[PDB]
Amino acid sequence: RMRGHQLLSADVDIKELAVETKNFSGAELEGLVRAAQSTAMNRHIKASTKVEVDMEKAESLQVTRGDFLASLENDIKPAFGTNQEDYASYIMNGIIKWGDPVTRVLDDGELLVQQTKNSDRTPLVSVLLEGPPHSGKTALAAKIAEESNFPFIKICSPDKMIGFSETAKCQAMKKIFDDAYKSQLSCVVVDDIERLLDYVPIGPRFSNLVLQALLVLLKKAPPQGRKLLIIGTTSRKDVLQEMEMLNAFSTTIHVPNIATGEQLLEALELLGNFKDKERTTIAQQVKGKKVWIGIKKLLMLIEMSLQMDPEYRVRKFLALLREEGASP
Amino acid sequence: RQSIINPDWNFEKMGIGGLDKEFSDIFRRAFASRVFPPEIVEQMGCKHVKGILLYGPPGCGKTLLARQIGKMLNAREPKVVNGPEILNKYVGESEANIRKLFADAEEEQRRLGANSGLHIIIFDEIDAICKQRGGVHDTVVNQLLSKIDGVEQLNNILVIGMTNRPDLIDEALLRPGRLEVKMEIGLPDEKGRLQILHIHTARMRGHQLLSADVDIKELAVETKNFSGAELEGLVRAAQSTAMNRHIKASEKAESLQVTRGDFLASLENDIKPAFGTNQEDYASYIMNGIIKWGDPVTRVLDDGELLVQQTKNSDRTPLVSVLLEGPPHSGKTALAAKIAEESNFPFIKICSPDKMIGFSETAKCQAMKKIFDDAYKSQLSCVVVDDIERLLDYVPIGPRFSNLVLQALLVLLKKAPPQGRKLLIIGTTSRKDVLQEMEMLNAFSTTIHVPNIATGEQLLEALELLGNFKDKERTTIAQQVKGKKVWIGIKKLLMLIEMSLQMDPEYRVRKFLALLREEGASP
Amino acid sequence: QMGCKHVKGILLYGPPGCGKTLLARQIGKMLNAREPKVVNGPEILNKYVGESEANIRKLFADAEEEQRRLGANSGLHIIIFDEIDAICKQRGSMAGSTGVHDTVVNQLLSKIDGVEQLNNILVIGMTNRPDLIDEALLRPGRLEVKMEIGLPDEKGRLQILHIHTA
Amino acid sequence: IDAICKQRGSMAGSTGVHDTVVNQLLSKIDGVEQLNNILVIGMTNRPDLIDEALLRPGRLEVKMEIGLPDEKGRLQILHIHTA
Amino acid sequence: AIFASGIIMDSSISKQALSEIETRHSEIIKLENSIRELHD
Ligand SMILES: Nc1ncnc2c1ncn2[C@@H]1O[C@H](COP(=O)(O)OP(=O)(O)OP(=O)(O)O)[C@@H](O)[C@H]1O
Ligand SMILES: Nc1ncnc2c1ncn2[C@@H]1O[C@H](COP(=O)(O)OP(=O)(O)OP(=O)(O)O)[C@@H](O)[C@H]1O
Ligand SMILES: Nc1ncnc2c1ncn2[C@@H]1O[C@H](COP(=O)(O)OP(=O)(O)OP(=O)(O)O)[C@@H](O)[C@H]1O
Ligand SMILES: Nc1ncnc2c1ncn2[C@@H]1O[C@H](COP(=O)(O)OP(=O)(O)O)[C@@H](O)[C@H]1O
Repeated sequence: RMRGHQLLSADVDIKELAVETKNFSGAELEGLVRAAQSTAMNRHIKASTKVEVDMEKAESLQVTRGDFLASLENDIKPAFGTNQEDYASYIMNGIIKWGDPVTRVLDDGELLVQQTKNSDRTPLVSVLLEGPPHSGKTALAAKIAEESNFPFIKICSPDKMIGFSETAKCQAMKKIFDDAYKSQLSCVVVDDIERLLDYVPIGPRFSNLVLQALLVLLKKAPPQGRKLLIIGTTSRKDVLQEMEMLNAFSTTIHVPNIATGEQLLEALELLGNFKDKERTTIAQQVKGKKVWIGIKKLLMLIEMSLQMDPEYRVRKFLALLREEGASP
Repeated sequence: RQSIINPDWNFEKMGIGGLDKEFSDIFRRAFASRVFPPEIVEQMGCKHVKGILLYGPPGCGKTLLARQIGKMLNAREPKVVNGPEILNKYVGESEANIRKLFADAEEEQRRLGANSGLHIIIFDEIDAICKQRGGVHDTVVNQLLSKIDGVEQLNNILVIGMTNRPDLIDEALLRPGRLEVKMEIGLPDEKGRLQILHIHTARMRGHQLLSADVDIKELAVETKNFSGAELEGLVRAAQSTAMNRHIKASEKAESLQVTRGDFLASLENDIKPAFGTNQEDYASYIMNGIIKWGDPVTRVLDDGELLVQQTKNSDRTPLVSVLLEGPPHSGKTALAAKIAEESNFPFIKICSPDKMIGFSETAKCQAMKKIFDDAYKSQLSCVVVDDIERLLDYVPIGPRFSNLVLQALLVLLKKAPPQGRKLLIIGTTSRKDVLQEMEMLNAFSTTIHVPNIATGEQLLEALELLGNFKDKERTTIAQQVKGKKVWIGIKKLLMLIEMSLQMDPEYRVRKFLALLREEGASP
Repeated sequence: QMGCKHVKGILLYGPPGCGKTLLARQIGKMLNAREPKVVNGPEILNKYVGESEANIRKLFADAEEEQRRLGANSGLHIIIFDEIDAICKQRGSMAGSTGVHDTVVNQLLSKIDGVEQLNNILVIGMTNRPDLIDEALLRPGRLEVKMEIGLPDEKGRLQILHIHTA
Repeated sequence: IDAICKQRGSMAGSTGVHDTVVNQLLSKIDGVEQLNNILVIGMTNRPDLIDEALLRPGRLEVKMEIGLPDEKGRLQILHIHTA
Repeated sequence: AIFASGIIMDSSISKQALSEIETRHSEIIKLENSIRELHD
C-alpha cells in the first residue's frame, strides 16, 4: 500500500530487512514499520512555539533505509531474538590474543558448533568449560555463543536470582528451557554452576533439588526436528566430579593461565600501558623468572599501580607482582 | 476540522524542566501522526499508537507530565481511575466497571467512524490491578486485554499508565498494539536543577520580592541528587521561614524579602534528601573523634584516598572493594566511616546489623537488595558493611550460619552497576581465618590491617593526647611501663581509664596499673 | 502574590498517652475548621474484597464536593488517623511476594495526591513506630513535618497539675 | 445430574438454595405419597459426588459403568458407522 | 476469591393497597349521580 502511491524510496531493499530480522513475531514488523513512518514524518514538524506545519516540503516526503535502521536499533526490541547489550556487558574489555590457548579454545568451540547443525544422530550435545579462578572463562563462552550465529541465544546466570528460593530457581530454569524449545536452533549458557547450587566447603552444604533438576534437564531431547546446544562454566571441577555430574557432559575444555615471561610481555604490549623505557626494565626483571596470574588479576594490578607517581609505577607494580607471586 | 493541539498552547507555559528528550520522544512517537495533513496519512494506511507507560523513583515528575499531556489536547475531558477503585465483592462487578469506561468511545466510533474525536484514559497505580497471570486478579486482566484489542477495532483512544514497580506488570500488555512506549524518569542532573529552580522562582521575581544577594547558580551547584519535589520543598520552607520571621519581628509589609540566610537555614535544617549524605550516622559512629596516636592511623588514611581516587578516575575498573580486619576493639568501624566521609561522594550509606534485630534471612536479604538497588541509581556511591560475622550469625559451636545471606553477599560483590556508573564497597570483620575458610577472601580486591598498640611510647602519646594525667603521674606510669611492652586496644584503654577515674584522688594510679596488668595478654 | 501552596499534613510520633489527640483537636479548633473526622487504623481492615478502599474513600467525599461547589472559596477540613502505622507498611518488591494490605496503601497514596488537586484539606497522623512507615508517604509532598512528644520534665508535671487542679 | 445434586451442607456460597432444592427433590421422588408411573434416568461424570442418601435402594437402584470398548467393540463400531 | 451471590424477595404487591383503593372509589358514585341530576 505504501509503494502504491510512490511513497517508498528506491534505495530500500525488503529482502535485506527480512534477512536481518531473525525470529520477529508478526506484530513487531508492524511496530517497526509504524515507528519508521512516524520518525520520517517527524522531520517536518518543530515543537517549540505555536505548532506550525511546513506545508511546502510535504511533496518531497520519502522514507530512507536510515530511518528503518534507526527504528530497529532504538525503538523495536524483540523477545525471542538476540540483543547486543548482553554481549556488551559480558565482553566489556573485549578479547585479545595473548597466546595459543585462546585460538585452540575458539577452534574447539567452532568445531562443536558445526556438529549440532549438520548431524541427525546426536541432536543434543553439551560441553563444560573449567579452569582456575580469575582465568576469564565466561568471556570465552560469550564469544563462542556470539560466533555461533544461532537465531535464539540466551544466558542464564544467577545475577538475576538474588534472594530466590530453590523452588523459584527451579521454576525459572524450567521456564527458560521450555522457551528454548520453540526454535529450530538454540544455545544456552550456564554460568558459575558452583553458585547455582549454593555450595560451601563447610559441611559441605548445597541444594539437592537444584542439582537434581539440572541433572535431569541435561538428558532430555527436544521435540523431533529441533537441535540445542548447552555450554556450562565452573571453577571447581573435583567437586562436580564428586557428585557424579561429569557423566552427563560430552567433553571438556581447559583454559590455562599465563605461565611465561614472553606471554606476559606480549599481553602488556598489546594492552598498551607502559612505555618502552619501562618495558626494558620490566622485561629484564621478568624474563629470568616464571609467573602465574590470570588476565583479570593482571588488569586489576595494572590499574592499581597506574595511580602512583610517574617515577614510582614500575617499582610498585613489581612489588605487587612479587607479593601476589605465582604459588603454583 | 479543528486541530488537535489548542491554538494557544506553548511549551514555555507547561512549567516542566529537565525532561526535554523524553517529551521529544513522546511527541515523535505518539502525536506525530495526529498532526500531519490527514490526506497524506490516509494513503499510508497506518494506525496510531494506543498506550504510554512511565516509570521511575518516587518524586520525579510523572503525574505532572500526565496531567499536562491530558490538558494539552483539545479532546474531551479525560477519565480518572484513582488507584484500585474498581474492585467489588459481588460475582461480576469489576468486569462491568472496566467495560463501562470504553462505552463512550465505542459509541462515538460507531456513530461517526473516521471523524470521531479523541478519548483519553488515565490509569493510576496500574500494578495494583494488572498483575501477571498465574480468582481475585485474573478476571480483570482478561477483560482489560480483550477490551484494549479485541475482535472489533478502535482508533480513538489513548491509555496512559503509571507505576513504581514496572517489573510486576504483565508481559502480554507490553507489546506493539498495546502500551509499548515505555519511558523512565530519573533524578535530574545539574541543568535540570537550574531549570526547575528558574521555573519555581519566576512569579516571585516578577514582583521584585527576591533579594539581590541570592544567586540561583550556587543553589543549583550545592544541591546534589535532589529530586524536583525536594527543590519545591526547599523553596516553600525558605518562604515560610521568611514570612514567620517578618510576622514575629513586629502594616509592616512592603519590606518583606527573601535573603540567602533563609535559604541556607532551610537547606541545613529543613530538607533532608533521600539519596544524599546524612551526618547523623557519622556523628553516631564517630563518638570521640580520631586521635593520631601513631603511624598506622596515618598509613591507613593515606591508603584509603588512593583507592578512592582509583575508583573515581579509572575507566576499566568500575567496581572496587576492600576489607579492613584486625584484633577486636581496635576501632575498625570508626576508620571505615572516616574513610567514607573523606571520599566526598554524593551518596554514602552504612548497613549495620543493629537495624535488623530479630529479622529472618528473607528480610536481611531484602534489605541488602533494596540498599544496593538504591545505590545503583546514582552516578557515584559508597556503601559500607560492618560486622559481617553478625550478619552471617556465626557461632563457634556447630559451626552454624545462614547460607542464603552468604550466597546473596557473594553474588552482590561481583555484579557491576549499569554502564557509565561506578561503585565502591568497604567491609570490616574481626575474624579473618573464618572468612578465608568459607572461601570469601578471594572476592575482595584488597585487604588492609589495623594494628593494636604495641609500644609504651604510643601509649604515652595517646595518654598525652587524651589529657587525663598530670606530669608527676605521667612519669609515675612511665617509670613502670617503659620497661616492657603492652597490648591493648584504644576502646579498652578508654574503658579502663574511665573505670580508674572513679577511685579516690590518690589511688587512681594503683588501680589503673592493676587493671592494665590484669587485662594484659600475650602479644 | 507569592503563590505558595500550604502544607498537606503532619506526623506525630511518641509514647502512648502523653497528649497527642488533645493537641490534634486544639490545632483544628484554632483554625476555625469544621468538625474533625477521627478514624481508627485497625478498625478499617476488613476481610471482604474492596471494603477497606471504600472506607478510605468515604472520608474525602465532603472535601471534594465542597471544593467543586465553592471553588477556591471553600473553608477547611481535617481528618485524623489513629495507629496509622497499622495500615501503612513497606511494599514488597519481588514478584509473588507481595503483602495482604498493599491495595489500602495504594488507595491512600492516590487519594492524598492524585491527578486532581485538593486545597481545602489537612491530615494529622499519630503513631508509635515511625520506622515502619512507608517511604513514599514521607516526601515533601505528603506528611512533610514530623514531631516527637516525650515524657514531661518537672516543669511539665507542675503545669499539668496546675491545669488539672485550677 | 451432578450440577444440581451434591452432598448437602458442603457449599461455601449461597448454599441456602442448594440444600432446599436437594431436599425438595428427595421428598418428591419418594415421600409420603406412593407413585408407580415415574421413571428417572440420570447421566454424570463424577459418580462419587452424588449425595449418598439419593443412591439408596428405592430411589436410584440401577447403576451402570460404561468404559472403553474392546477389540470386538471397535470391529462393531466401525461396521455400524460405514453401512 | 472471597465473594458471594445474592437471592431476592419482591414486595411490589401489597395486600393492603386493595382495601383503601377500592373503598376510596366506592363513594364517588353517589356524588357523580347527584351532580349529573343537578346539571340536568
Ligand atoms: N583473552 C581473554 N580471555 C579471558 N578474559 C579476557 C580476555 N581478554 C580480556 N578479558 C576480560 O577478562 C574479563 C574476565 O571476566 P570473567 O567474568 O570472564 O572472569 P572469570 O575469571 O571467568 O570469572 P570468575 O571471577 O567468576 O572466576 C572479561 O570481562 C573479559 O573482558
Ligand atoms: N521537572 C519538574 N519541574 C517542576 N516541578 C517538578 C518537576 N519534577 C517534579 N516536580 C514537582 O513534583 C510535584 C508533583 O510530583 P509528582 O506528582 O510528579 O510525583 P510522583 O513521581 O507521581 O510521586 P509518587 O509516585 O511518589 O506519588 C509538583 O510539586 C511538581 O512541582
Ligand atoms: N584513632 C582512632 N581509631 C579508632 N577508634 C578511635 C580512635 N580514636 C578514638 N576512637 C574511638 O574508638 C571507638 C571504637 O569504636 P568501634 O565501634 O569503631 O570499635 P571496633 O573495635 O572497630 O568494634 P568492635 O567492638 O565491634 O570490635 C570509637 O567509638 C571511637 O570513639
Ligand atoms: N500536655 C497535657 N496537658 C493536659 N492534659 C494532658 C496533657 N498530656 C496528656 N494529658 C491528659 O492525658 C489524658 C490522655 O490524653 P490523650 O491525648 O487522650 O492520650 P492519647 O495520646 O493516648 O490519646 C487526657 O486526660 C489529657 O488531658
